[PDB]
Amino acid sequence: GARIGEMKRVTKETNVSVKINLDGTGVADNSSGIPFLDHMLDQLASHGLFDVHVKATGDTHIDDHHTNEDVALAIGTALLQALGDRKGINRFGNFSAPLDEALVHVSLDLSGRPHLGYDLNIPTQRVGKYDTQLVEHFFQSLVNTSGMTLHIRQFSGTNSHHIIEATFKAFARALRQATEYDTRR
Amino acid sequence: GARIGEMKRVTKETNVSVKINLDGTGVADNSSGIPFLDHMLDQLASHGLFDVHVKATGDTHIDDHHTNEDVALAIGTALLQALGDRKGINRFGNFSAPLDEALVHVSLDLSGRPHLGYDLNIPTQRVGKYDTQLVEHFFQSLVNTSGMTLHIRQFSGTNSHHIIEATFKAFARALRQATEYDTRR
Amino acid sequence: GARIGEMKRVTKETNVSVKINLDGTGVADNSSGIPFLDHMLDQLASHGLFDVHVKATGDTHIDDHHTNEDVALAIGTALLQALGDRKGINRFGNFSAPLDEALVHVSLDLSGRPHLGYDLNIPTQRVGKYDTQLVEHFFQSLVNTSGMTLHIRQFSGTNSHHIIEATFKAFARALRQATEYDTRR
Amino acid sequence: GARIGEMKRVTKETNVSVKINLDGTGVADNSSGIPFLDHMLDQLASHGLFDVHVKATGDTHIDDHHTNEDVALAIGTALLQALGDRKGINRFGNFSAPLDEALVHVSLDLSGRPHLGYDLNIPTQRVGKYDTQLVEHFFQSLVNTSGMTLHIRQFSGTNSHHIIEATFKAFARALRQATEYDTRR
Amino acid sequence: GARIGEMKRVTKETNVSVKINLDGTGVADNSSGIPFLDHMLDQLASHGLFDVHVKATGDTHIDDHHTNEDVALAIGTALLQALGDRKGINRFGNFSAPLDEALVHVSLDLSGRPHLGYDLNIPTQRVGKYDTQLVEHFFQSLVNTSGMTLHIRQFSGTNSHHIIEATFKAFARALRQATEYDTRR
Amino acid sequence: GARIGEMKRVTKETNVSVKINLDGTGVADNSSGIPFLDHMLDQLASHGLFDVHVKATGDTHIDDHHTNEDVALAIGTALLQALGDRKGINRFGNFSAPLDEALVHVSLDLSGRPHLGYDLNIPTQRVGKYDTQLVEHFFQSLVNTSGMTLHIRQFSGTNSHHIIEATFKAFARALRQATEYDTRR
Ligand SMILES: [Mn+2]
Ligand SMILES: [Mn+2]
Ligand SMILES: [Mn+2]
Ligand SMILES: [Mn+2]
Ligand SMILES: [Mn+2]
Ligand SMILES: [Mn+2]
Ligand SMILES: [Mn+2]
Ligand SMILES: [Mn+2]
Ligand SMILES: [Mn+2]
Ligand SMILES: [Mn+2]
Ligand SMILES: [Mn+2]
Ligand SMILES: [Mn+2]
Ligand SMILES: [Mn+2]
Ligand SMILES: [Mn+2]
Ligand code: NA
Ligand code: NA
Ligand code: NA
Repeated sequence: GARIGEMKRVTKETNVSVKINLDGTGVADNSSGIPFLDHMLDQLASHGLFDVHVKATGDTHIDDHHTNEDVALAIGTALLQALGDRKGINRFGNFSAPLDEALVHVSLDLSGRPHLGYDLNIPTQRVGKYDTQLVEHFFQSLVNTSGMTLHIRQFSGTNSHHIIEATFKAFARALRQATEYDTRR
Repeated sequence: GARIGEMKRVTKETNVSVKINLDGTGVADNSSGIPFLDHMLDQLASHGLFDVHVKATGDTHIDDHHTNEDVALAIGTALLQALGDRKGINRFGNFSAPLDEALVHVSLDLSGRPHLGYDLNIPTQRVGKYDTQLVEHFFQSLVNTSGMTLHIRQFSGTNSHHIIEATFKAFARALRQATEYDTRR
Repeated sequence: GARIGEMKRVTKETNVSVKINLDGTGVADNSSGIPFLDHMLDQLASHGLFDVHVKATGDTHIDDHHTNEDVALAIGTALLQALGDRKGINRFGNFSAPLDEALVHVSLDLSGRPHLGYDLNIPTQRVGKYDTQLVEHFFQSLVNTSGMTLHIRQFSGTNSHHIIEATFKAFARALRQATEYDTRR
Repeated sequence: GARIGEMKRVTKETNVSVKINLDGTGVADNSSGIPFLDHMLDQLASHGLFDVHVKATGDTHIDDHHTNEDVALAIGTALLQALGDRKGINRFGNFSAPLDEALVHVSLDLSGRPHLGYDLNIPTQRVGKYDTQLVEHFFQSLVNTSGMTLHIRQFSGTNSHHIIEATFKAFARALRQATEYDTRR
Repeated sequence: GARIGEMKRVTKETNVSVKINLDGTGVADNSSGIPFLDHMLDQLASHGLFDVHVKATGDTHIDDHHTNEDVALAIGTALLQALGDRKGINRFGNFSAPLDEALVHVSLDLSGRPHLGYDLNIPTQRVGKYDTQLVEHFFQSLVNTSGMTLHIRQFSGTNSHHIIEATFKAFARALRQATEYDTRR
Repeated sequence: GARIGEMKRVTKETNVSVKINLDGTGVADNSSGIPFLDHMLDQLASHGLFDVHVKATGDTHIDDHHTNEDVALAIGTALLQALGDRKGINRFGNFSAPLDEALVHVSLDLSGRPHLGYDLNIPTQRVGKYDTQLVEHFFQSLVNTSGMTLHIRQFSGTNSHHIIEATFKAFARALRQATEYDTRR
């Protein structure tokens, strides 16, 4: 059976629905209210081969912060539920993903203990309309509800879009590795 | 057949017995006379899926140095014997293992040529009763008798226990990769 | 209607049992297997007016790390259970506690989002047999399971025992304020 | 069917013939007119398990530059042709290869967009008769005709031969990974 | 006609008995109450070919300082008595002893004038339970009662046990050379 | 009962045959395919009074590296065989050899534990056709197969030929002292 986690949460500020299939085929279905975040969540599907369904509405007239945060929290919760007892999985994941001049390494452990190590140098404040401070907050919130150990280290990159997209590719491939089953155990 | 190496050696200072199964199931059986080293040798089993049997007695009333050294030498010798002609194996191993804020990369080659590259920053002198200088000596001695190329690089970490434990996890997973058989060749 | 939380957790490394009364009278009953942590948990009772009961055994022959962590994890969970729906409480707590030359400020929010801001300068590595790296790990683990926002800032201090004890007094008094009921709410 | 690419090109300066089998068994057949480059192309076969056939003649009486360049261009073209529509492959490759004191990480993406990130510190100007400036030009030209994203980062090394050879091992193993088929998709 | 010196001194703090044979065969019988010093005194015997017998009890419940000092004072006196009129001996001794990464040079003159030039950089405070400040005090006390000119210079070394042990190997070999007879004289 | 070691090793890269007599008369018979290494191996014979016989062919059309390494590896193994059980030997050797403006100290121990401490500053890249990076590789490979502790320290020198030759003279004289018998043992 496919490991599926879902979370729905409605607050005064946001309305969030997420479903994730750890054993998916790369189905991307992301409409967070934040177009650049949808593009990044798409990478999680096509590079991690997860099925990622995110539908969010929120107070984006204020800014994208609350939506960005609640989507990440909900994804963390869904990821945690889909993992179940976590028996038999690789648990650790590693990947360095280039995107042209950008190169980001992600190392993670599905440990049950939240920690974010974040070392990105994003040189512009907006990619499209997306506030680039929200990248760090996305991953911080995600590790907080999933209980993940997550390290993101930038080795190269000047274009903010490239840097952020490379981060999500490496994250997706590291998370795919960590969630996959260890054939020897 | 399982690739098993054993070494027994008795000196004036130490009495060392080691057995390693490269094709194990993660059986940990470590009583080196150094409780913190036993914990680290346990990681070698649970994360490398080796079967690791270490029984040592020694002149720990002086300090843990001679025991620490002779255990490492013996493990290196057992690892070398279990490897045999080394035909068909991956030979190289790579892994970055986080432990909370700690992150250590290990890259190794079962080359037949000993070399230790060691770049850890352990900020305290004792973890429990374990002298933290012995970590470097453990790996130096191990590479010396096994003929291993070994690189240990710390990217992150403040807690000495975390740093050392992350080193052993990454080592175990890199060594597992290097000792496993390459299915294409 | 006293707010009581309890947590038992047994692992291969530790056996931990904790009970905390947010509306206590300062009853301390702490036997963690780490005498200096017991002294600090006693401070939590007498300065926060909590009833704190901690009974733990663990692999202290390796070092104090696993016990220290699992005790803090359990206290964090017990604290979360005792808080219930969190209706009517002050939620925020603030206190600056001097201890002779030491002065530590604690600012915290029972927010549901874990974060530790930690800025202590403990100039020695051992207080008694207690590894001073474990202080930061204690609060980090506690915030992780309680979902607390916690900021610890040293304004003064040279004696390690003083710095750490001032931290626990300030934490105890800040948490007391936060868990107390807002009379206007 | 095996993914085979071939390129032949004759200019006033050079006569180049290359054939590559992405699904090979490690057959090395390299006679570029540059003995040290042949040794490096051999690594591509034995460590990448490609079948690599290179036969070049050229104006080496001037220097090795034109031959070095045209061999790399031709390899890039052959690699591109063998890849075809690139459906189903891993596409990304990662490897850190030690050679004694040397350690080089290679991260690559078969993206269709050429880019070389090159960070090697080769401390001598000649390895044998091979001008060490040609290493960078080899990879630059190769990425140019294959459309590859390629990052080469030196973490360690003092012997120029070791550094260069470690680069080619890591490249071969990263390229093997990138060209291999993803079993899940 | 073997040169044997012997000192016995009982104080409120320690009870010390030492016997040294300059023309010995390496018989070690050292029980100073300080295990690490015993290990070092054993090196004095096997590397200098002295017969070294040290028996001591002392207020080690305070620390090892008084025992360490009084043992060193007693050996120096015994060494002085064994040397007699010092006629015919080499008088000067020189040796550089490696111990793995450590390298210590000892140059000495059995001059009748005490002087210690001491240039060791011991990076940890305890080897086992042995306070590494006691190394300098040992040699300072020994030169004071023997009337020796002694220079100890560290050229290399990171492991504290190695540095100290290389120091005693080089001292023993330099002292052996200095106490041996000059055949032309 | 002369102590003689021999080693033949044939690889696809090199064909190496070495014979060494620890109790020789300085007979040199060196044809390694590297004329400058031959000159240095002649120094080993005349200054150490070893009989040194080296016959090698190899892929010197690539560069001198593989030949240089395999010759040193073989000499190290032959040296180890000739040493036998190592009973009665001095084991340690020390020598400072001037050559005009050059001055190099060699300190070594036939310990069974490989370590190279290497501190030479060779200011040119080629002595004749000999790549000066290969000097360090020669001694590193030799210590690895002989199990020698070896420290090489340049105190003076500007001419590369002088620096390297002084190194071989000091090494030859130090190894002679170490392999000679301790008359008192
Ligand atoms: Mn807000
Ligand atoms: Mn926020
Ligand atoms: Mn994009
Ligand atoms: Mn040692
Ligand atoms: Mn642990
Ligand atoms: Mn921990
Ligand atoms: Mn107190
Ligand atoms: Mn040109
Ligand atoms: Mn060009
Ligand atoms: Mn090579
Ligand atoms: Mn004193
Ligand atoms: Mn020792
Ligand atoms: Mn080499
Ligand atoms: Mn010459
Ligand atoms: Na979308
Ligand atoms: Na155990
Ligand atoms: Na060839």
